[PDB]
Amino acid sequence: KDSPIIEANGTLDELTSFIGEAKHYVDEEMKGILEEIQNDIYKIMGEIGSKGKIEGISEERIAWLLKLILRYMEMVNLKSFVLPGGTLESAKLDVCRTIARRALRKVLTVTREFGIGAEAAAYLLALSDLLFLLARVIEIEQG
Amino acid sequence: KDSPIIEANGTLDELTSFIGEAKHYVDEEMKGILEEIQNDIYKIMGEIGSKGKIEGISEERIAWLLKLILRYMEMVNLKSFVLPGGTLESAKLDVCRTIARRALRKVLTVTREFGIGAEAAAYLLALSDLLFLLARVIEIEQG
Amino acid sequence: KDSPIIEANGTLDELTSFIGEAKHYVDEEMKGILEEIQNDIYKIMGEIGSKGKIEGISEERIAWLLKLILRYMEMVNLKSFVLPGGTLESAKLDVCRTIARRALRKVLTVTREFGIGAEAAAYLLALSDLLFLLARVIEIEQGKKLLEAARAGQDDEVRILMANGADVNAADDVGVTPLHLAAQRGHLEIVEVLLKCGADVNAADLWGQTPLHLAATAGHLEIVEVLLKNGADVNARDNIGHTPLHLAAWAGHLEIVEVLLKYGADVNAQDKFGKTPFDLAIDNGNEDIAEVLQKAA
Amino acid sequence: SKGEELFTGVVPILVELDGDVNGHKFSVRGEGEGDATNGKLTLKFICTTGKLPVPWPTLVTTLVQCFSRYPDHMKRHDFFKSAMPEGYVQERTISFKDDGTYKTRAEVKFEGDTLVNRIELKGIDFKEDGNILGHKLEYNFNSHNVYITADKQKNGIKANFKIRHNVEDGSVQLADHYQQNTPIGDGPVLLPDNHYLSTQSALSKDPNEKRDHMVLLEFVTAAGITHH
Amino acid sequence: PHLVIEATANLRLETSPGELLEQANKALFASGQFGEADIKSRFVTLEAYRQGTAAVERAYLHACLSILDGRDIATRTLLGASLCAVLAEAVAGGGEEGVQVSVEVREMERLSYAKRVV
Amino acid sequence: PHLVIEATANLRLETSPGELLEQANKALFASGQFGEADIKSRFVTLEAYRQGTAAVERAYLHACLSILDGRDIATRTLLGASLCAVLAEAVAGGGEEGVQVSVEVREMERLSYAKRVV
Amino acid sequence: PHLVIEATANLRLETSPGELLEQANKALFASGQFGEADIKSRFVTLEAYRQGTAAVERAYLHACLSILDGRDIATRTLLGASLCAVLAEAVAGGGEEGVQVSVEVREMERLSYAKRVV
Repeated sequence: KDSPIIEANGTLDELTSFIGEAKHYVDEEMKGILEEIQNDIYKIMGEIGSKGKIEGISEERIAWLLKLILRYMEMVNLKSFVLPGGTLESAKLDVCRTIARRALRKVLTVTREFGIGAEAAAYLLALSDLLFLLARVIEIEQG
Repeated sequence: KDSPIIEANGTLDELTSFIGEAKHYVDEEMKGILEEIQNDIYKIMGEIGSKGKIEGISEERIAWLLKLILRYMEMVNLKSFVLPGGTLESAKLDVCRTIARRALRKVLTVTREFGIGAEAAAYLLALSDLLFLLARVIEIEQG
Repeated sequence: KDSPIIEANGTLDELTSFIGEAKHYVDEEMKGILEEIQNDIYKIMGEIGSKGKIEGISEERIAWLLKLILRYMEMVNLKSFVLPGGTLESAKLDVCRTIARRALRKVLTVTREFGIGAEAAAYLLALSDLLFLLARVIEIEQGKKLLEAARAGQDDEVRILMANGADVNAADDVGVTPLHLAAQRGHLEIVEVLLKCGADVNAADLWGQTPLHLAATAGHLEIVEVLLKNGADVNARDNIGHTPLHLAAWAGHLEIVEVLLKYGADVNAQDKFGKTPFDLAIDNGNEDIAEVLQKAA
Repeated sequence: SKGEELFTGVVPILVELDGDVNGHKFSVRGEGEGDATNGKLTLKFICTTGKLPVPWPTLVTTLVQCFSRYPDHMKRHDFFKSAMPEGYVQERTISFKDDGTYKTRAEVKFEGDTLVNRIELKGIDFKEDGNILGHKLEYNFNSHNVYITADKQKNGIKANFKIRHNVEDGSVQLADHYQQNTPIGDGPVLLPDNHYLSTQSALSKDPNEKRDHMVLLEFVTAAGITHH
Repeated sequence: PHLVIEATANLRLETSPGELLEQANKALFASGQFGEADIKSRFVTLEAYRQGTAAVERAYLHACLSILDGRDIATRTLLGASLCAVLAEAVAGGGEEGVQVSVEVREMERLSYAKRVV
Repeated sequence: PHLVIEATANLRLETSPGELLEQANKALFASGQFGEADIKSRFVTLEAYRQGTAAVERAYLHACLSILDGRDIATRTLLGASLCAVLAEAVAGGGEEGVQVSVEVREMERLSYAKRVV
Repeated sequence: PHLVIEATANLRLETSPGELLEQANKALFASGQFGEADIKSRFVTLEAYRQGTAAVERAYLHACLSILDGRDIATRTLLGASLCAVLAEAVAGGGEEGVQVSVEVREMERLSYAKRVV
């Protein structure tokens, strides 16, 4: 009921909506990844909505993102600053990334007030680093 | 000119933009509904921009949404948590819904400061319950 | 590291993402404009991220936007409040505009705290006035194609353009509606499908004419019957004062005079010259149209 | 035959005038379209050099008689269309009563799909505070008859008529017109029996136009030949 | 909105002094802040002037825009950058070296400002 | 108190430019705020001017009163409303439509203001 | 730094109007605040003017120094006292009694001030 708890749920509900808008433009493999990221954002909304009285995500899940980041970070050959939206499909995943950075700043205020959702904010920080790699893999698969 | 009045108009102008982006993916019947919702959001922006010196929406309009919610709430058979964005069209209306909850939280700060726009914030609360039903009717019409 | 600096970079990074989503729906010209606006938002993020220790944009850039705003502001003829998202393409640029107003309010807090990024916030204020003009130019470009398709007489291409949200009441410089050109050229199904969407039946051009006027003087009976079934003024007057009955008696088509007469045509009327339609029928010497018009009077 | 067929639909029109009256030079450009079958036309003219030194109504007759409605029984008398697309030269002497005179020379011809009227006008001996240079003419126009006769020796035609311009104080300014038309091309043209054109003009303004301008609607019908 | 444009005497303009004011009023009205009839501008040509202590001959141009207060710093900064680009393009040159153009934007007070239409 | 009155060139006044200044100094001294000899006023006639973007011919009058600060908003508002009624009654007319009169009241800063009597 | 010097028509100066400006620019540049080439000054001679309500004939001199803000009150007070001593020594006399010299120092705003060099 506090102001920081209601803003934090409002943005995590706005994040999981763009991911549902953006998973219809990707292929079949990344669509299985983006469906398992929406389930995890629905768990985080319970941990934060109840002020911790419900279990949030386990640490087995933050170890699941880091398996993926190390798998795509090899495919992506890093380069200089490249403007977002190379293709239409990779432009949808660059909108989802910048929402996950705004959700990270809201969940990170709940942590510095109520001491809860520290392992949730570590999930949104690894998430927004994954959505940056999924956006640059699509551009290369088109190249 | 105050900080709460300018934020409240900034989000209601951002809400009525997504509804214009999302009314090209729906059919002809719901398009007549979504065009009459944009006219009503343009009235609310005058009530809040002038700090009440202009008439906002009447109560005849909040009685118009509630006719619709009771009409669709019969078509939609409620179920367990279903992830947003079943189809592409119903994914556009789930982005518009989560903007209307963010506009509700801004208009509701104007109310708890300047005592204005109480019957406006009651329009954005009924609106975001309608956009949730319009999103679940489209999925069923596809099913 | 301060709270106002991190929020300001978070929104400028969210702004330059929507512009990348919205530059795939525009044409090749505006795509060259929207690519040079993304480079400039990437400069502003360096000025604000480093708290000024890096050079931001020059003033040569705020003078570049203002060249564009003065070029499109002539093409766009301003009108009353029109709802965002006329077409699908112009709906994408109205989402980008409302993000640029939210970025302006964040950059403008950094200015009122740290005294930096004053010429950046003047770039985002000129930007959001440019994205409003680029959004209203696209609808117009869509609306001129409806006039061209109405003059071409295309059955399916008019419905294709109408299903994408082009305006039914888009006017030219001479003030003509697509209903005017459709009734003039003689394509009945185009008048039907334009009236089904809600085109204004009694629009006036710069000469004061009406779709019933051109439909009467063009000799197409079906468009007269359809327009009179849908609520056209039977006694509309042009700049001189000719009724549909006046031009109908002038052109020598008897059956359209019968069709005008069935729905209540004024025979007792006059023009600015002073002539009744019976007088213009007598002046030409057609005996039959002088006999039918006088007997019903 | 090949001439009249160019006018069976709606035809785009361009008008261009270069003028000099009492040493005051000006230019007018006009654009619109014509429906010769019905003899109805619409044009909008703009003064491209600022404010006109003469009243718009004095230029109406100078600023395309090929758009006249010639009814079927008079088709053999339509000189104007028969000269197309090569066109004709139209020369006029316009004498304003108790005032100056206009001399005009125009070429009326197709340039591509567009009917073009390109005019040179010279005015002399006008009075400084007369009805013309003093801008005392009402912004309206009366109906007139244009009397045409064949000029066989010149394989062309002549016309005479008198224009009546309403003056703001209720008086009438007469403008006597003499006209001659000769084909531009070397091909044969129709040379008509005596007849006349009945003309009506409606002048208006464009509410969105900031430049000095004239909006014009005109209907033209040929008569003066008994029907059978 | 009052616009006072002060140019030295040796400054050569691309255009006439009267045409410089029409271009400067269209650049202020194109910002959407001001009414159409409320934009009032005036041009003044200096006679006795000095710039700096050096013996170099110089020329300069200056414009002071006075607008009623109640506007944020983003609007005022865009009015200075919009006019400075209109003035700098009307300057052909003058003196022995570069011309300096500058535009100030100051706020009148809204409460004590009286206005009437005769 | 400095009073700068700027009128366009086509503006016709009921009186001469010098008599307009005597009436405007009696209206400032009648407010009891200012000394008698400290009221200094000057009249300037503009040559190159433009109002609005329309081709309509117009005229305007403007006065800027500069007073040392330290006075409340009730005194400053009464000085603008006292002069605007003096100027508006001296304007006969000009241009093709109504004349606009306006009076600004601005505060000089009292600490940094230096004054001497030779 | 803009320096606007406004003298009445009957005021007699020790020097020419052009030499008064060279002395006033050396007194501003000697304060070490301003660049050498950024000191711009102009001299204006009034025609219609009135001081006070009395019939006594008077003359006055006034200078308004506009400097960008961000300077403390000790620097602004020293710029008013440095110029007022330059102007008061150039006044020979005028009118029927003492000449009044005054110098205002006002701050332009630094963010909205645009400057370019053609």
